[PDB]
Amino acid sequence: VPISFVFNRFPRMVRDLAKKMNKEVNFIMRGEDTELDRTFVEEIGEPLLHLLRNAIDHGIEPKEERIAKGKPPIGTLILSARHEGNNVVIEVEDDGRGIDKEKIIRKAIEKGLIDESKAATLSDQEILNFLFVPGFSVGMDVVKNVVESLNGSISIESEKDKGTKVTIRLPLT
Amino acid sequence: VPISFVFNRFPRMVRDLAKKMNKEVNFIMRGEDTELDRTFVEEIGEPLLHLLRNAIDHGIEPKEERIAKGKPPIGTLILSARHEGNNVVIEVEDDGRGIDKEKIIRKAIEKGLIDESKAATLSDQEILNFLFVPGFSTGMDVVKNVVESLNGSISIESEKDKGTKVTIRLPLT
Ligand SMILES: Cn1cnc2c(N)ncnc21
Ligand SMILES: Cn1cnc2c(N)ncnc21
Repeated sequence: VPISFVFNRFPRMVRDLAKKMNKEVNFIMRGEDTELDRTFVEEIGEPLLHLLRNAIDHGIEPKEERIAKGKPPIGTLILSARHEGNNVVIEVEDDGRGIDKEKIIRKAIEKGLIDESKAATLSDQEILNFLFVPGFSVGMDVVKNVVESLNGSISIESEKDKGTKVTIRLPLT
Repeated sequence: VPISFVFNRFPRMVRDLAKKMNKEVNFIMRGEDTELDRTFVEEIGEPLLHLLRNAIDHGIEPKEERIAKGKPPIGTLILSARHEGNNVVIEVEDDGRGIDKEKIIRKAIEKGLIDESKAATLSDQEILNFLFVPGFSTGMDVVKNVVESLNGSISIESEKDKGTKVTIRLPLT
């Protein structure tokens, strides 16, 4: 199945959400012809939608806040799919405000998931992965559960004020 | 004190192990003057020695084998320390045969820790993190327990035929 059967529904939904939330978003899709098992195509839509919503809502900042930060007033949201060996890699990237990793550590300490003493040397991926913990902050836990149900993997990378990339790796078949 | 109180013991240890294991090793130390708290100094030696042993035994290939692979004939082992912010970062890097990630997956499947379907989409760090599972070689768990007792973090990067870099990050408090 080409993944375009899902991707093609997104531009309108993104531009709807952006206008509702008062943001200017250049939405770019790449690799929409990428083919994989239709089971994957069918199930990956709802998780992807959540990731695109996350990016527009929590990631891209309103135009007035972009310009106050000296960023381009228009935000960029990229959804891509590509073959990597016999896997498919789907990426959702924004140039928004990024994930505050210090906030994640503070909340992890607050909720008793970790000791303050350990936090000073925690890895970035270890920190970002708290986002998949169900209480923490469909949610991101459910996105991870769907991916893992498909024998896939998910990762997050982010940098404050620069933006966020979520990568999903699925088997072809 | 300067980490040299630890590092100064290692050229002897490395040359003893290289001689015993019939291996030629170009051993380089950098950052020996990097200072940190006495607690760290007296606890960090044992983990480092384990990582140097690992590099000389399982990493660096015999000279004849390096020549046959078209590598620089003598293997290089670099132990370094530096300040990063309020942290100290210690690296142990070899240009040896690297960790076979396919072998890690085969072992993890054998041990029932993952099925074939989910292994196809593991990232490199997910694969290498099997090494820190207690009893996985039946090793790195022991290094990680000491580092985490010091509130530190450890990470591994490795590629086949290229070599291995183990990094340890310590709070310095
Ligand atoms: C919590 N959160 C989840 N996704 C994001 C994002 N894309 N940008 C900023 N914050 C986010
Ligand atoms: C399992 N294993 C642990 N450390 C190493 C190393 N440095 N090179 C090759 N194999 C290794």
